[PDB]
Amino acid sequence: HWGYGKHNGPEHWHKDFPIAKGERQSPVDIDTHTAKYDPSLKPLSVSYDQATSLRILNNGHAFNVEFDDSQDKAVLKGGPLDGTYRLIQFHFHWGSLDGQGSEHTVDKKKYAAELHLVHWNTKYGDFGKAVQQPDGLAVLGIFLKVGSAKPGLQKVVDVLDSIKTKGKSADFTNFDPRGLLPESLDYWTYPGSLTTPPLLECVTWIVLKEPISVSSEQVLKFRKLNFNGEGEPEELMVDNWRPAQPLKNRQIKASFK
Ligand SMILES: [Zn+2]
Repeated sequence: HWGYGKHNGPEHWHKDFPIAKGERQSPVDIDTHTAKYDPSLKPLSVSYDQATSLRILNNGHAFNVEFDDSQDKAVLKGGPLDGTYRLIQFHFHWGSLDGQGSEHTVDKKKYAAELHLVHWNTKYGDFGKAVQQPDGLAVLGIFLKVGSAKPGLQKVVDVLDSIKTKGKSADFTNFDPRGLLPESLDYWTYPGSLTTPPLLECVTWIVLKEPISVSSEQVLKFRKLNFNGEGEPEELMVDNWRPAQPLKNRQIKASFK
């Protein structure tokens, strides 16, 4: 029922999800001037060598690559985090044009897309319990700009036709998510929310400073997807991003000087 349409869009979500107007909503604009370096931030640790992708699916607002999270096969640690966070899925938000698509912005600068690697705190036993907690989730956010191709993206791009419409999934094994990372893991962090309903405020955001480059051909394959189910009138899956939300009380910290 909720979506990115003129009618069911971000501006109207509060109607069914009144936390949309809460104090810790994501995304936010990252003002480099006010976001200060914190030398007590530790570096990111990502152990992804045993990462086990299972499937890719079109859920009608994006596509999710899903991972076996029954063990610490693919985990995020350090940075601002206490304890171990298991990767459950990743997905993207993107725009209709290159000049937009990101959810977070940097001094109002919008990127072409934003990749989210979603992890959940093993303190709580499973994802379902984790989302009910303020320290429940860590999402690694990675900006996309258009330019050079991303080799490690191509495995994903190359299946997208097989899941064009809402409802469709396909097997997707032996995908390595290290292949979606940039060279520097310098980051900004701040407490926030899910950017889609139910918009729970359960996320330590970790937004990487260095964008990854992707090819024109790569982003266009994204834009070929459909929100609609098979048979319906075609609405292309584009502009599946939420605009910057009020920062309110919160401080954004930088891992770098
Ligand atoms: Zn997301």
